[PDB]
Amino acid sequence: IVDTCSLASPASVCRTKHLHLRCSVDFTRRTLTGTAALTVQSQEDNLRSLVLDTKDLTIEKVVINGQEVKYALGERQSYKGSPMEISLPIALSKNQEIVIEISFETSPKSSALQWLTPEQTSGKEHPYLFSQCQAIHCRAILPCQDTPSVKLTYTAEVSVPKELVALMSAIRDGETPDPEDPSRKIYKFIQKVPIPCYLIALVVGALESRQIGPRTLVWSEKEQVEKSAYEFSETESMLKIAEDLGGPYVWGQYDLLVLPPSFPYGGMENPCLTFVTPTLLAGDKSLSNVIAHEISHSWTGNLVTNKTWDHFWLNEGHTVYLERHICGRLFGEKFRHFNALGGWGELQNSVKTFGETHPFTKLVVDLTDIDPDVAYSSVPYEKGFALLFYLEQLLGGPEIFLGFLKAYVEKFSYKSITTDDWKDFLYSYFKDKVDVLNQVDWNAWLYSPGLPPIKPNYDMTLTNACIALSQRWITAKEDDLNSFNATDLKDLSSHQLNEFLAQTLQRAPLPLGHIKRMQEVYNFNAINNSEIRFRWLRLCIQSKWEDAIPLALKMATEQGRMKFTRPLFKDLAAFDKSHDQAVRTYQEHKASMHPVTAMLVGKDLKVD
Ligand SMILES: O=C(O)C1CCN(CCOc2ccc3[nH]ccc3c2)CC1
Ligand SMILES: [Yb+3]
Ligand SMILES: [Zn+2]
Repeated sequence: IVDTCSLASPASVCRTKHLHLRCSVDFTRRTLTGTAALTVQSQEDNLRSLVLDTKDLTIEKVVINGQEVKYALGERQSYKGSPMEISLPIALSKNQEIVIEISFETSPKSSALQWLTPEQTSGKEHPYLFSQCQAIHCRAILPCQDTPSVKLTYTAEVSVPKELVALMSAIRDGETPDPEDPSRKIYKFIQKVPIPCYLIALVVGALESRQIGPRTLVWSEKEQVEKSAYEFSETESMLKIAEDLGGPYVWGQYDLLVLPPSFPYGGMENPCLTFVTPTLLAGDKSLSNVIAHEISHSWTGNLVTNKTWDHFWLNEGHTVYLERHICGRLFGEKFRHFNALGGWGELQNSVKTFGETHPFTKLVVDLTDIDPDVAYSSVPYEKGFALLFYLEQLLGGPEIFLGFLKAYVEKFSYKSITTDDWKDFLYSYFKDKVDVLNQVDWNAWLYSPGLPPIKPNYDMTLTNACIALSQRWITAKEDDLNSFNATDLKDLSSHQLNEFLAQTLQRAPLPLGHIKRMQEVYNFNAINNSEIRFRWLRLCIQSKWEDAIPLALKMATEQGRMKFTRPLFKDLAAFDKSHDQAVRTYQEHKASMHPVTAMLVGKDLKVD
């Protein structure tokens, strides 16, 4: 089984066992410079060369056995970067290991990295750097077999200006002054658990920490520490539930890092150090499902890993399934059903947007010649979850299916697997229920586009009030608008308010007068909850409310979570009155945006 996103030698040829990274972070040049020493095991007899992924990397030299060796960089292959073939000085027998030390430098335009000026930070005095390797950006940091089919341990020494702090997806292993430069510090790191290289992460900035649990510190700039400690105070209780469901947490520490606003995702499950968007800081812990999600990846994703990106649903579907169980344990089974039903709504939205026959609406996708960043959507999350929730209901309930989940994590821990491996184990675990399993339309679920062939059963208790209010608004005529008022919202949680808006957004546009009334009576303009504000602004823009233009533009640009920034820009571009402003704002902000976000927004806008 071939990873069509990687140009490196496959796991069947050789396997990286370990990376020792020794580098220096240069904020003046916006480069990372150093050596990556790869311990590689031959899987073949008489192995004489091998190939590594690179992207925008400057290679100085490659050293084996203390001597320089021949290598060559192939022609760049778009988003895949350039393959690097290395000639081994002596042929290797099967299972023989050697160390290959590559001296390299990154480009300032590394798609893995965002370099922030002091003014793009909270403190305004120091610069800031962060990485994001998933799916295939590790190659834009260092030469590697950039495929999740290979797992390696790592150690790193990172030299940074002494007033700044380095963190990695690893256990902190001490700090010292840089022996070769008084103005610099070296931070050391150890990751003892084998990981796919997409989980390598690095932050450098003016970071402070606060403890919030027996194995959790929150890290951020000083201005955000207090708020973050409170927002994420459920972390330990969630880790406890996660361990009950998934087995031992094997990674030692579970720290959180709250990034600056340009961070492109809700979170990223970097082992030992989850990265999260500051757009989670609602002030009431209401967006903590994102933390439950990142915690869950400690089992589904980081222990059991997708062998190629075609099988990404394995990572995300199971993680959302565990995420919803954590939240269901904390807040009740009716709440789990409410979230599950909301997720089905998001799947409807994704399918409608792509088109019901689009290949990216397939559960298992074929990424040959497709940039994974372009293919990325809610489909693998929600169609994946829908499959598992359907299977749960078919096979006798949540207690039974959780038994399978834990056994699946156990079976495939430290490994990389395909959808077939998963299905084979499902059939093994439930061998006494194979007749029921054979009733599943596997070909439809796994390989067909569109909505799943069957929708699960959802408890409606919490959803009813949201649908009822949304329907009141949708069917209202002008002479009904007077009946609405602030008391409509009195018994709705923030989650229900969000769902009301999601329900209403699906029927957008509404009449402009309706939207004006909704602001008049509910004052959604005052809500800072990022999810609620996002849906409200989309509703306003799609319903042609000019007053909403500056609000939408401000939210699109003052944070950069792609979930929010991409649809806000797209809506603003689709609205005749804001179209020119949207394009102009993008052009102006482009240079200081995250490189992946810049790329996708440009594509969305048909710009450049
Ligand atoms: O799921 C999470 O925890 C979030 C969202 C997804 N994340 C980064 C997404 O990047 C990827 C990774 C893998 C992918 N396969 C296809 C598209 C694609 C995009 C990390 C944080
Ligand atoms: Yb009427
Ligand atoms: Zn995830």
